[PDB]
Amino acid sequence: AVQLSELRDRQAIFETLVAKGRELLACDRVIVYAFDDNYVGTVVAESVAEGWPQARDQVIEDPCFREHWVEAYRQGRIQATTDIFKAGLTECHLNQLRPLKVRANLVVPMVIDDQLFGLLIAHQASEPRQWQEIEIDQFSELASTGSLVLERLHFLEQTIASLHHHHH
Ligand SMILES: *[C@H](c1[nH]c(/C=C2\NC(=O)C(CC)=C2C)c(C)c1CCC(=O)O)c1[nH]c(C[C@H]2NC(=O)C(C)=C2[C@@H](*)C)c(C)c1CCC(=O)O
Repeated sequence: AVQLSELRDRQAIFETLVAKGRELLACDRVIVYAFDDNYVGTVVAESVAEGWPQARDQVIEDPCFREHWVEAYRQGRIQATTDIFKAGLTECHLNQLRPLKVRANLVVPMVIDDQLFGLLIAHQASEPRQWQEIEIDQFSELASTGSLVLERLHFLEQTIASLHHHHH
């Protein structure tokens, strides 16, 4: 992004993704997990039910992405875990999730111009949860559609700047 209210319409889109995301799933938390150039994630938007810890504006350094999964998620990999305490996750992984009281999560990728911008992640905090096919599909389409909008909004801004500059 080149700013100048690009970041404005972006945040509005992130907020829509998390709001409609948690509404859809009726889960406890939905966040937008954005990467930097080193693929360190930051929660830039969060919808969370009352009584649960807010994960908003939190920097979480997880190396597994840059080391293993960046390309996979770029290809549209989805990860649905019914119970995080029975998925063979290590303690270091769990310690990131416990303060957020996570019991089950659904991870779908946000791909913008063939780059893994980030992840749309949903949390169930009260108890385990088997995510249904219809839920996974709609949730993935929510993430990818939002990403496509961001993608085409950016090219639109670049086209507008280009056309105005070269105008006779
Ligand atoms: C890979 C991995 N990390 C995450 C991170 C998150 N889950 C969430 O719910 C949230 C929002 C709070 C985040 C962020 C996920 C979902 C995955 C799975 C990717 C996939 O399988 O598609 C991962 N990270 C770790 C942490 C551990 N490994 C380390 O080297 C160090 C250091 C750690 C402690 C910080 C682990 C164990 C995994 C899974 C193993 C792997 O696939 O690499």
